[PDB]
Amino acid sequence: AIHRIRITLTSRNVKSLEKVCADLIRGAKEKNLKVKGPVRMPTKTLRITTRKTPCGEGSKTWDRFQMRIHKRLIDLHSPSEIVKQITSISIEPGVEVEVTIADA
Amino acid sequence: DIKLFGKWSTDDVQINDISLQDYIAVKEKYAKYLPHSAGRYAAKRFRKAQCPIVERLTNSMMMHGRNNGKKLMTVRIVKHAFEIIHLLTGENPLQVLVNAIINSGPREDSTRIGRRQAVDVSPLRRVNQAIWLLCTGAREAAFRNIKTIAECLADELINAAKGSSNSYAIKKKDELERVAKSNR
Amino acid sequence: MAVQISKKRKFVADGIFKAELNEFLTRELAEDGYSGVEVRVTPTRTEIIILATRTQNVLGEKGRRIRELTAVVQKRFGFPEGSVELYAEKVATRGLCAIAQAESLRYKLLGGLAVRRACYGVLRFIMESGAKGCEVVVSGKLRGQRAKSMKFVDGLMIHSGDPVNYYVDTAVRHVLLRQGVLGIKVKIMLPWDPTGKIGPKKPLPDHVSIVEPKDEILPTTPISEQK
Amino acid sequence: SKGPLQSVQVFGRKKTATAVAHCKRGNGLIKVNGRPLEMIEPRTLQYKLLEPVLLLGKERFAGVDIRVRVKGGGHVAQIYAIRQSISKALVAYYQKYVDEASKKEIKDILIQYDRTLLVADPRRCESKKFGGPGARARYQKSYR
Amino acid sequence: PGVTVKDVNQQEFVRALAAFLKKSGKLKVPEWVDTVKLAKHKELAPYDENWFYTRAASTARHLYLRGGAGVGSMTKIYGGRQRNGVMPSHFSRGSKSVARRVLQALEGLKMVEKDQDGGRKLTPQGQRDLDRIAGQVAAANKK
Amino acid sequence: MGRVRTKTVKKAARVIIEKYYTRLGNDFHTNKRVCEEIAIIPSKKLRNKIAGYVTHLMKRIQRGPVRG
Amino acid sequence: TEQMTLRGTLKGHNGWVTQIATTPQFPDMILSASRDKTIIMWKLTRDETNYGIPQRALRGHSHFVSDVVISSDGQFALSGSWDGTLRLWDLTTGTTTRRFVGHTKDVLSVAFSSDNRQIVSGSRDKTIKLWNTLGVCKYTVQDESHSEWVSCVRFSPNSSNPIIVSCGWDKLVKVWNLANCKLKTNHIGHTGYLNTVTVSPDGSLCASGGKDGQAMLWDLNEGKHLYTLDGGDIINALCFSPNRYWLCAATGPSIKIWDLEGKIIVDELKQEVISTSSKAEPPQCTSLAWSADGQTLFAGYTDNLVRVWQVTI
RNA sequence: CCGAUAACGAACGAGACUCUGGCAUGCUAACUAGUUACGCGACCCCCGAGCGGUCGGCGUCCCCCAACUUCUUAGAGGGACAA
Ligand SMILES: [Mg+2]
Ligand SMILES: [Mg+2]
Repeated sequence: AIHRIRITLTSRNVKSLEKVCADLIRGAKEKNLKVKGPVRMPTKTLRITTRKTPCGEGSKTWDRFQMRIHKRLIDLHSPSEIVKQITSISIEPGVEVEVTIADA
Repeated sequence: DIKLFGKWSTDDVQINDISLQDYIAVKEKYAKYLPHSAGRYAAKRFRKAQCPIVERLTNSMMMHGRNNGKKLMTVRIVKHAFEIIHLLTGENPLQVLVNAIINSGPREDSTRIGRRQAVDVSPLRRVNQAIWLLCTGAREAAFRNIKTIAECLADELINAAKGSSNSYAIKKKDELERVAKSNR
Repeated sequence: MAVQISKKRKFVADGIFKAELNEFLTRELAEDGYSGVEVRVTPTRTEIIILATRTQNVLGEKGRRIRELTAVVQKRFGFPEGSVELYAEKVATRGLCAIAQAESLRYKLLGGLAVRRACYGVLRFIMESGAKGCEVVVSGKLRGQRAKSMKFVDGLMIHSGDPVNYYVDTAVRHVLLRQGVLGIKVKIMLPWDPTGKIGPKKPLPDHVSIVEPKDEILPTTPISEQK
Repeated sequence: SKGPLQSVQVFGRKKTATAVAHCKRGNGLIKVNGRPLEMIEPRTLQYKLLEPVLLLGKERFAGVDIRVRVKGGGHVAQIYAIRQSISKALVAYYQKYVDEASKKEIKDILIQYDRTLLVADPRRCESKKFGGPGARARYQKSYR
Repeated sequence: PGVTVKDVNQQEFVRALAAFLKKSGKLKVPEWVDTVKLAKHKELAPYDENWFYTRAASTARHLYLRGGAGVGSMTKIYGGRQRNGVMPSHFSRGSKSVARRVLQALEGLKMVEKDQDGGRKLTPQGQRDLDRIAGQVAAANKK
Repeated sequence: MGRVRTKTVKKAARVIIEKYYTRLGNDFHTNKRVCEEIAIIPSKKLRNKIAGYVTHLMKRIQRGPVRG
Repeated sequence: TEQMTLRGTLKGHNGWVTQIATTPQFPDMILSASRDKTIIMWKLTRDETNYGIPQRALRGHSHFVSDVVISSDGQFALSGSWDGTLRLWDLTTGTTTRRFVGHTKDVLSVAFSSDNRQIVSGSRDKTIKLWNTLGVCKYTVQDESHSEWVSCVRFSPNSSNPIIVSCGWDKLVKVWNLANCKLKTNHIGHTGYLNTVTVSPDGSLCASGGKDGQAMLWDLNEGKHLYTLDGGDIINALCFSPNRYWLCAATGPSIKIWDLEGKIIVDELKQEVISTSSKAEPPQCTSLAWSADGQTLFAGYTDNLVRVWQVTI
């Protein structure tokens, strides 16, 4: 064996990330896994603000760009020989995954 | 019962003028412990009519630019001024403040561009004008002087409430009335 | 584990990889109707999908060109050997793609003809390919020595609000002609209908649709049907 | 007697400052961050902090045990959050555990004196825009 | 009763504790305590002969109600606003030597020690005699 | 002050009234639910703006013969 | 010779009161499920201007509360609301014990079984579910239910012949049996949507109302039809007298009371209109509940008041 | 926008829209956020009061040696429409 592992899911898209978390969690719960639910880490907003003009002429307008990162944590309590295949069938190309042991 | 600052019981003051007792808020329902609240009194017209008078005085006292958010300073300034006033005359400080506001608000004014006609003053503009004149008089009296701001405010209020032609406020009121009379 | 990068820097680097890959692949196979790219990153062998119009020459002779393209990608971006593979897909409804139509306009202009005739032909092809509306702008040293701009709008086109983020698509090209460059700007408003692939789902926010009622007959004298 | 689990936890807010009041069943003890109400921050606004106990009297507070922790905000904002939390916590404790008419009378005697004793003030702060030092103000403009 | 440090006014608590701490002459005071300038963002070394005892008092109080503090924590605690000429003002930290010296002198009284992590914290002796001083000052104020 | 409804709301409400008059009443919330379930309105604000105008129009109809 | 006279009002909650529930075991408390997301227990202290005082308010519902009932022992209360969930309350400080994570859309009516064992809910997502008393649903009924919103759902009060009825905006009075939850009759004959149904204390006849204005009686044993009697405008509530005849109905801003041996109107009960400006139509009546002795009736109006009506002479 | 009407039917811009602020003791949850409760450990008072007071002291998910989500986080929904 009984191994505690943790799955970290990060994406820039909220809805697809929650789809991946939901399908992984329900696939775990149907397989007799004790799972601690998706813990949403506070979102990170990267906030480059720039001058909007190639030259220096004009009324001093600014662009305000931002990119948001969302994180979730899922905990599993069985060996990796089922969780590797249950996460390989949930890809959804915007999500980047680390799987790690509680011992890590 | 409420007895602002823990002394100076409120339900003995009298506002003689009808026109200004509609717009002065020292009575029993506007009777509060401190002249400080997050009122949201500026959201509509005439909501400053129901703001209590002591808090309007503290609001106008927090002004010359180096004092803009410093409200606790003005609260203790007003507290000290009220103790000085009651110690000087023995009258309720609320009553003498009310009398000063009565006696310092002008009742006729003149305005145009092409000061041509003399007009009348609404009985909310004269409350604002009286408070502004009193605070300005206290501020100018205390500027380069050994006297602190509290007893300058105190002597401004007592001289205005007696009526002496010796306050800044009643001098300004009389001069405004005179100029308004000149072109009535 | 041994080498680590913070998540902010990691996502910014992923975006920079996508931008540089898209620009290089635009610059390389522009004469093949490139029209965008997709990357599928995974903690194993990754995939890059090229959404060309003509895939039979994106793939070279027996796929030589796709092989040298995955070779240069693996040699530039420092992928380990075999961890990157490169695919090609033919795009459906090339008349609804702004990049392909802007390249077609560039091809016609470089071949040489009236700018009017080329823009009219591109515009009417875009319309009969299924667009809700189109807008083609050509700007530069046209007939004459002073620069003009000419737009060839037709149909329906939105400009403001959030729906113009996903519901039209634009493309800007430069045409290196004999006397300076001309600028090509093509905007295509996409249809909504199938909620599938040819356009987007979630229709325009001020378009309500009301379902029609049924017949609703026999309100007459009471009857009861038992089982 | 010693009926347990008689407790509520009610918050109050002023612009960032959140004070959460824990109202147990005890005998007349009220404390903020472990220190009493009379040993609190700047004490110019001490009446502003203990005006609920002056309005309701000590008989309403004689059977409760308030314990308030407060985070965020400034000095004054924390004062207002504290007093709003205490009043709202007493109202919640009365409504959950004693009769509803008592809640109604404490609630309305709080409403005819400074409504922010029970309702939060929603005005937070405005963002700075890129043409001047603040939300509304603009940088000085030069003509010649 | 009662009472503790928390439920008495901290101003005359620091005054009373500094008086107690000066009265029992075991606090080690360095030799340069009259030329210090105390945190370079200010001038004019304090208008007191006995500023060291009051600083040790307030350090002991701060370590009582928030433990694990080090020299960086104390130089953040006693920091202030540096008026900076014609340039605008900024925040500057306290003097590191005076914080280290008051901490070491208080360790010499066996009322603070380095805990298992970094920083320092009160002994049972330290919180004992601070609560006794708190009782003394509370009884003085109420009566 | 500044609560004029645009022609999107007005003509959507008119078609809703014309087609589904029997299931609507002078209650904003039930009209809101009906308009939610008989029309694909993409946003909540537009949905209950349309429902508010439907309520107003049914008070007008219950008075007399407006169009209708 | 019998008239109804109002002995005061029950003030104390600001919203549309939508349901009144009374209990037979302790006739000093009633429930008021209103539109301010609360349920109120009242102390029925028969006084002047103080006929009822609110005694405890039950919160925990996210949106408007639609229905409420009382258990046979008068210890538990069950209520559904417009947040799409049910909630089982109790007396003794009124904390919810169980909550029923149910329909996708919002519920409209709940009903205790005869033995307080089965829980049923009719909802706006066009489904009906029967529930276990601990929270779990047994199974929903679908694809032969109403094709519109399932309005009020009632159980037969007798354990013999367990019968559950279901009106709806489908203009059908679909009746299900508790043995296997299959359809047994398919009553047609209404012209508009149906607001409520009620079953008589004997499980023989039921009455349905709606936008027709016809309080349209039915039969349960032979189950073919009975007489139809039409009162006024929109019908909001229907309930039979508990010990006696005189079925009543809430029709607009007045409640009409009818006997059954003979179909005459017995009385008309209106609020006395003051300051008639001819601008605002009078406040409708939204709920009716007898006090389990046939002596007083509580009528819930669409302003924030509920009226008690007392029999006279 | 209502209406009037040699115009009728439309298209863009406005509005809708997107992000943000303010409300949910209702939902989904959390040893990378906590809160109550409990058990230890320090001090204060006591004559003993004590289920007393303070603690950002320790522990209570290596599995029961506790529950819960008010406070924190962020998802789904609700909520305001001149009703
Ligand atoms: Mg806009
Ligand atoms: Mg500023």
